[PDB]
Amino acid sequence: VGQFANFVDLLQYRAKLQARKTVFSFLADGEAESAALTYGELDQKAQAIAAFLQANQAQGQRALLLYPPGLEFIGAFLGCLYAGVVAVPAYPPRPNKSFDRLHSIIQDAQAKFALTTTELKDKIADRLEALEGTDFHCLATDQVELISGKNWQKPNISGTDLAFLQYTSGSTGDPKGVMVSHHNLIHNSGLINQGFQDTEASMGVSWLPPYHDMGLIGGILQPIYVGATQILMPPVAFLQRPFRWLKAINDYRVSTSGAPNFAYDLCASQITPEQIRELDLSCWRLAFSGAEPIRAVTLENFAKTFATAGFQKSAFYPCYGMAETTLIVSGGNGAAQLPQEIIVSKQGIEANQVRPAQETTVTLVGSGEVIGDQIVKIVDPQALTECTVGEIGEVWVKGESVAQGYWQKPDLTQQQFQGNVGAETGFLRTGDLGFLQGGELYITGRLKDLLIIRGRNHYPQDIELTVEVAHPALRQGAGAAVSVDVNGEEQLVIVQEVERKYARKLNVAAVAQAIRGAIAAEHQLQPQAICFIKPGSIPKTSSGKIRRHACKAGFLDGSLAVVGEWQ
Ligand SMILES: CCCCCCCCCCCCCCCCCC(=O)OP(=O)(O)OC[C@H]1O[C@@H](n2cnc3c(N)ncnc32)[C@H](O)[C@@H]1O
Ligand SMILES: [Mg+2]
Repeated sequence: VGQFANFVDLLQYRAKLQARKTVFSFLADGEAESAALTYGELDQKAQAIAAFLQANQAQGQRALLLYPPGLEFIGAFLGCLYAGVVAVPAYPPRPNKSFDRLHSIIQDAQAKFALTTTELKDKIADRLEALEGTDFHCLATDQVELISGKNWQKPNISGTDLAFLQYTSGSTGDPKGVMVSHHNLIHNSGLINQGFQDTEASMGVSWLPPYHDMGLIGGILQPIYVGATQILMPPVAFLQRPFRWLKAINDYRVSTSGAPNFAYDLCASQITPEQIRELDLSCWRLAFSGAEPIRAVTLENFAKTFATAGFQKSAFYPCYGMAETTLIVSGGNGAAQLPQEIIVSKQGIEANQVRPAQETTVTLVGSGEVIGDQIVKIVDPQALTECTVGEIGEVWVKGESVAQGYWQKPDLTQQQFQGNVGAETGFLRTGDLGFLQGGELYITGRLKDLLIIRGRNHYPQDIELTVEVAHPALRQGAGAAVSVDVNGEEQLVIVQEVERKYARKLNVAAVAQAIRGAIAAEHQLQPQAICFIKPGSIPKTSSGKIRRHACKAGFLDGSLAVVGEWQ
């Protein structure tokens, strides 16, 4: 299997060798199975959709993929690879929402096609025509006869051929289209397997959105890469009842599942003890965490809440990666049993130094060891010189999982993908800050979001964590720490959601004072302003990631859903 150059060849081969084995089973509610596909049916479905796409002149073109989580998305995604169509997966349109985000992806990709379901086509086709013109083709793929796969013309695919555009979340700016080659997919899939060590016998469950990163390349392609079986549920199923993820792990004897850090909090907070007694997670061998800061307290609370259910803390698999690196860059615990943690000086971190306290401490979790034949260096993002050990800088990645660049963004591509340092060339600039320690990669934050106030560096996620716990009225996961210019000086500004139960009785003065005291004590900052906003109103990506630049923009233009303000 490791001699396959691309996923079309590999799926066709698994469709022959394991024709009758279920590849995906979808639980639409997160509990009851509602649909399934074998390797045989997945491949036949891909060819039928591919042939439909080729007849519709989509080969070489970009096509939006607009699907609910489910098996129609997967077929349509593999249909694009089979057909030679540059797939652009995206979150589907929702009722009552504008198509601004999707129109902007269509504009940036210069896509002439949207692949979707019959139900969605009937609701969105005429709106898409209004936005995109008669030339734009909205195609439904869920009623294609499987007989049509006989007309499929296999393209001559090489690894360097572009496979799909992976749009970034939009956390720090507008989603940029990452050009993922067929070879990026194969190479990274091998990276994921070198670290996960899954086999044909593995069993996975994933609730992650299938549209991007972990849920796509990890949740869809990796089961296929290794010949395994993957159970799938929609994200909303888990967010509404976190029990269902761990219950799925229990019922199917899942070996490999994972989620961002917040999902582990959600299980530990929302799953009752009697539910815990229903669980046997002794089979859960690899519990990966990525897409967000990995928090030591989060790991410990999960391991302690579910120890009686047989979850072992050594199952935790920290990992780091991005769209620009296809997916995984680093992972694992090395030779340690548990995720490696360091206790370092907090003020050193604010000074780009990793060292013990000589002053307060922060506990940092490693995001794993760099997998395989790739290279990671820590580079000063301004002087473009390599850091020595104990120094924090921008994480630079060189390797064959590094994507081809950004779609139709030659300037930014040259800037971010042609990283030179010392005698080195060809490095990807991740835009993440971090450092190497003990063979592991630690990530401290995003360069673009870094707060530089009063001569010191501050990580926004550290301050937001301080603001959330400062008062019961404030919603966890729904705040932003941003810096604004006050007469030529950067100053802290807080945009923070309040709980709905607290939105009618809110004491702005008292709550703001609680926030000021917590920031003063933990960070030695004084906020210029605290903006209290309605629950659900903070600008987020479709994936839920806070758009910190947009909170600052909305604070500066008065367009936030304000409920209170202190200044
Ligand atoms: C039966 C067999 C089944 C088998 C299933 C197989 C599953 C395998 C897939 C699991 C591998 C996921 C590897 C992690 C990628 C993250 C995605 C992403 O994050 O992609 P992206 O949208 O581009 O966001 C980019 C920005 O997210 C920030 N970030 C990411 N990881 C961070 C961290 N560990 N710590 C701190 N920050 C972090 C960071 O800032 C980054 O630059
Ligand atoms: Mg990014």
